[PDB]
Amino acid sequence: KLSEEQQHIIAILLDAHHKTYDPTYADFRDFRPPVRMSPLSMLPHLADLVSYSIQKVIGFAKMIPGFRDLTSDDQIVLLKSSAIEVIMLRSNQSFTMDDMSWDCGSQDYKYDVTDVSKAGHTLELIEPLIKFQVGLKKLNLHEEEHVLLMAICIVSPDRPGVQDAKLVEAIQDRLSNTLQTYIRCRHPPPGSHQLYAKMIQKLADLRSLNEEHSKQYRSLSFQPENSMKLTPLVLEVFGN
Amino acid sequence: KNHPMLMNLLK
Ligand SMILES: CCC(O)(CC)COc1ccc([Si](C)(C)c2ccc(OC[C@@H](O)CCC(=O)O)cc2C)c(C)c1
Repeated sequence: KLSEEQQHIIAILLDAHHKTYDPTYADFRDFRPPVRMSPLSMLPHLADLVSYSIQKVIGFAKMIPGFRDLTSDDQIVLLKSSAIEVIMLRSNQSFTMDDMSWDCGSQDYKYDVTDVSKAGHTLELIEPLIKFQVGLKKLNLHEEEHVLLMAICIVSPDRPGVQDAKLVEAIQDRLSNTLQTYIRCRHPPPGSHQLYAKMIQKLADLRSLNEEHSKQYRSLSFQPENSMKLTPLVLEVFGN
Repeated sequence: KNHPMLMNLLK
């Protein structure tokens, strides 16, 4: 039932993800170190982490079949609006529900509710972020459906600023069809439709987590003392 | 353009 094109798309996205996600987390050692107490002691470390993650998201996105065919303007608006969502999404592979934290190789690089607050955020964001990660874990997604979800998140025609919405929608359609077909090859109805519905809802959830992170980011980065601790790529991508 | 570093990472 998975056509030749669908297996091909899936193989591409899996290779793109394995080329942009290091499960050894070896590069976390080159970030500014985590300081667990300026009540924003984790801001330098987590800023470097976010900056690193943006670069990984751009590398993944470039390998999405069809993304190259978009204009440069549409590639930029898609990555600017999607980046925080793909970061939250891809971070689930490091999320461990033992202690509701993101385990990234060691005790130093393990981030819990209070580590994120030490970068300036409140439970207004973190509480829905943790439950999002837990709900994602419950779904028990194949890596195949995970990378398809990240790609569908990026190529969305409803992002503000998108020029060629129809092309973007045509690219998303082929990824959507590919994921729907992968589910149907794996799960019979009605369970197949219940899973696809739970994944769509997670994309809706990321939109509202996006809006809430952006409001807190705008408040945090408005203080020059916080802006100073960010990185140039974060200020460019998350700003103007 | 406003995004030279992102443009660069897109090459
Ligand atoms: C700087 C902007 C800010 O708003 C302050 C102004 C802070 O923003 C944020 C601070 C922290 C986080 Si986070 C839930 C602890 C996270 C967790 C795990 C990650 O793991 C990456 C591996 O998945 C990829 C490994 C690899 O690719 O090799 C990445 C991240 C970011 C988030 C989501 C936003």
